[PDB]
Amino acid sequence: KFEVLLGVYTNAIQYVRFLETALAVSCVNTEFKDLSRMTDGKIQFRISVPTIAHGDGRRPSKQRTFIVVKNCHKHHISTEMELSMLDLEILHSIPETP
Amino acid sequence: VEYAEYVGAVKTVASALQFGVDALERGLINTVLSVKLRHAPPMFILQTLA
Amino acid sequence: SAAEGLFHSFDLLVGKDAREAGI
Amino acid sequence: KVQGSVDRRRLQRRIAGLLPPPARRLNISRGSEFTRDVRGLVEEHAQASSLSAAAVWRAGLLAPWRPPVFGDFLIHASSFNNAEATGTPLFQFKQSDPFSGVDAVFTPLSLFILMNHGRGGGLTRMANLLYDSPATLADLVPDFGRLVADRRFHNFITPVGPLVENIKSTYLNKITTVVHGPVVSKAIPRSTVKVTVPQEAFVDLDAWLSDARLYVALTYEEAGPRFTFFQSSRGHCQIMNILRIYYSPSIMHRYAVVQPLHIEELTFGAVACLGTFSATDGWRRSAFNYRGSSLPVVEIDSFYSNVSDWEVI
Amino acid sequence: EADNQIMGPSSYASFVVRGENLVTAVSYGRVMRTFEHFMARIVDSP
Amino acid sequence: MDLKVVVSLSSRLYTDEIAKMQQRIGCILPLAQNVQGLGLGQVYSLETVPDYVSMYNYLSDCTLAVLDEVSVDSLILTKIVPGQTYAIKNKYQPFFQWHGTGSLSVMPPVFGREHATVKLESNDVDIVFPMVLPTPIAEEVLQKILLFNVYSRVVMQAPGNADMLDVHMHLGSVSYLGHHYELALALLDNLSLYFCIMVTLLPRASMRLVRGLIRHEHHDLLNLFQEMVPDEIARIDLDDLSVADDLSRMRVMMTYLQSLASLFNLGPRLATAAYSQETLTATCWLR
Repeated sequence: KFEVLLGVYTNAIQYVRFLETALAVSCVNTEFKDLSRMTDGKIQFRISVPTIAHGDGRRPSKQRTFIVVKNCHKHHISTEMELSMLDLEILHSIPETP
Repeated sequence: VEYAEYVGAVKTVASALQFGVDALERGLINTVLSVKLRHAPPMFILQTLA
Repeated sequence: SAAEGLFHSFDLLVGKDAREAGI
Repeated sequence: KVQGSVDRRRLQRRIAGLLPPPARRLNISRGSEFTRDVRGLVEEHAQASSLSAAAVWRAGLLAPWRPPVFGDFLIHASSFNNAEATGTPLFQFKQSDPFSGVDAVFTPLSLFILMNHGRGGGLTRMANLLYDSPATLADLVPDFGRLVADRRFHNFITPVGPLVENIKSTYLNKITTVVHGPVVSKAIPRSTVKVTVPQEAFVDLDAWLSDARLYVALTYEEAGPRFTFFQSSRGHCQIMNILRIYYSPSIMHRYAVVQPLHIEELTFGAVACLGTFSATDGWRRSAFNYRGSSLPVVEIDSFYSNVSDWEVI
Repeated sequence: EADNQIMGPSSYASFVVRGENLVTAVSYGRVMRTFEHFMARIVDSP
Repeated sequence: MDLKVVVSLSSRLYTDEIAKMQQRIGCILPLAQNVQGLGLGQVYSLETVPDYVSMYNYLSDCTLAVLDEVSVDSLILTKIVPGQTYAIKNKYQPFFQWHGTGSLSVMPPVFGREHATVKLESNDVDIVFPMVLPTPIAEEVLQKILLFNVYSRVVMQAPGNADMLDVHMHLGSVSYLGHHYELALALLDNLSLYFCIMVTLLPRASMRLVRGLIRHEHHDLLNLFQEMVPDEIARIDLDDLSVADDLSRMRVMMTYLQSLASLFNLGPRLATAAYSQETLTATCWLR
């Protein structure tokens, strides 16, 4: 028997993603797909400065290619997902009746 | 010989799983008999109340 | 360093199909 | 042409049987790559929780490689020197001031120059050469002479095990130390780690006797204290007696001239166990060199730093 | 405001390979055309 | 391995039970499952006096456990292995401190019985969480409560010897790592009595042991230097007493010195690594 009519209000949440938000402009991001593969915490930088061709002094110099190294940070974000046992036992057995 | 030992191990695990299933099948009847003994007022009460 | 004795075969670009720089 | 004692196929299938399962990926990129991972997850929970042979098979298939805890500190980059080695056992002195955004730790050379400033071979010149001024570490600690008068210097020094990750900054250097568990590399990848102890402050107890635990030893010598490091494979509970016997020829021999008052000064040194390294690997001597000169150093591999409490001798 | 939204990529970039195109020497025309492509791209912006 | 332990509550619960488990989710309790004997709820029952040595020897007898969740009937909690590290908060009625202390203590709450005992009228289990506090804080408050109840019983015997103002100026104020804390107020009475008979039996026992070990090493540096220090007023009156009463004195002396040495050792000895102020939590392993 339809006894009473109750109204509840769930909360709409603006779910965000890293590409959807705006600070992904700053970071050219990749999908490296397994971070155990890189085995050195430093990364070599090949900085190549160009040259300006002076003529009066006749004092030529090549492009003074100098190479420095910089570290690679790593982070570890973790959370929990709370799935119920009965819903997984429902999901394991495919039903056929409506 | 390791086939016989592995078949004995499979029998051990199958006996342990059957022991667990039989432990639930007796524990379920135990909980049912406990609930039936917990919602049972005695007959010297219900000879008058009923 | 770490590249003191190894040969490099190819590289892995960050989607730079026409650019050669980046990482 | 002939037959080996081992067939490669049987060893191959045995390794394939005893192989750990792969860690469960979860692609957040594409929904078509997401639904297969969540279907694998629900099938994994189903065949790991349903009462059949699959549950006991997956339960035996599981191996338990736990990661150790790490101590992130912020120390002054002038009160430290990044030119020292990585695996150095640091000693965080307890700062009583709550209005301190940073903390202060100690390499053995720093507390060595503190003990020498409170009052040698090549290591004293090496410590004067590394830390150029003992005045910095002298006014870094608030009460040094008072706390060594009342002899409670030991519980104000808490050893935090060896140093592994140490970044280099201008102000406010950040260090990372493993505290409990195996020493390992965290940010830099988890390949290998060593523990550098100064050899002149590290003596073998069993060679004086003539697993493998490691003991840090404060002693209160009557002109000023000293740290020493003790390695012994003997008992965790029978380390006090042998070290009492070891410090016995010094204690009354320099304690005849001193007598306490307002009562303090009875506690002669205190000792904690830094942890245990394996009996398989020994300690291999090497050389620690600053830009001025060199110093012998002892490398200890495969440590399991479990820092205990300071115990009075 | 110059706008209210920006066009950005819908997915992360993937690592592409470059260098081990191990095709054989096709002809003299292929190597000459690729040499002219690599050298005359110095003075050409488009 | 699931280290979690399940406990079924007897009846249905209500609102401030949920509020007080949300208060006490971070703090911990010992162990023996059976919903009556969960922790110290069989010592804090008021039909007996809540004693310290019985509760302490029970706490050292049983293991420890972290409460994690309370639903309508379940009590989800995990216990303590010496193996892996768990997360600990304060959530305690004294809110003392965590400034990087590498040694911890777990003692029953001497500051307040009702401060850690949570009560339910529907469920009489009166469970209670012993106060986790750092080791210098622990030794300072145990000294400042033991000498306080000693002085209280001495004033009860004769009030003309000891006062209260000069002892509340000093023995009510623990101070550690810049922080100055305040505390003032049966179990401490008998604990003091054990110490009281141990420190009055320690003179005769001490002179008997140094008279037995006085000339073993017939010219020792260390033995003579430990003999030159102690009291000239002490080492006279030994040979007057009979044998059996002397050895009974030494036997009771040794039993209670071993008991009070293990009691002055801080029992469940936790150890923290990194404490976060803004979340009020630290990582801990059993030591």
